[PDB]
Amino acid sequence: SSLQVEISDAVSERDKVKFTVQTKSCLPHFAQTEFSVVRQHEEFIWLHDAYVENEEYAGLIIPPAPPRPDFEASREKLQKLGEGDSSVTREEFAKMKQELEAEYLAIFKKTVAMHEVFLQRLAAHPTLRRDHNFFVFLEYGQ
Amino acid sequence: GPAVQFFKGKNGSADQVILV
Repeated sequence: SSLQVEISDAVSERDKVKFTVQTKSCLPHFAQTEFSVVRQHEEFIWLHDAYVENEEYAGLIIPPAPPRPDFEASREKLQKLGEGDSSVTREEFAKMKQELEAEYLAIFKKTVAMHEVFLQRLAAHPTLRRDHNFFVFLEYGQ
Repeated sequence: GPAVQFFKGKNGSADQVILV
């Protein structure tokens, strides 16, 4: 009956954000008791919209969908950091690198938390935790 | 391409980013 879900790590790519979703569970439906999948932001939204649209869940409250993380400004700094070379000293590069990492770290902390909380709210809900789409979201693509 | 990896810190270690 147990279901525990969390996000262990994430990667921001040029155009995409991926979250690694970890599940520990004793529920017999799953192939394994501990497993992982990778999920882009989009798929959290698909799962949320599918809950909201499903008439079987009338009378239930669906946890709010996580916002789309915004790395746009940071990606352009990251691209420039690779390119700039031109007369940038090693000391300047190291400092630019250090501040950009801090910039990404904060964005990551917040978006991972909001994505994770969404899933944990689903896993705690006595009805929503049994949704078929949720099982697909947690397990598909081993 | 250029990417940033994020690893959540497992108690008590700190969260980490890696520029790649």
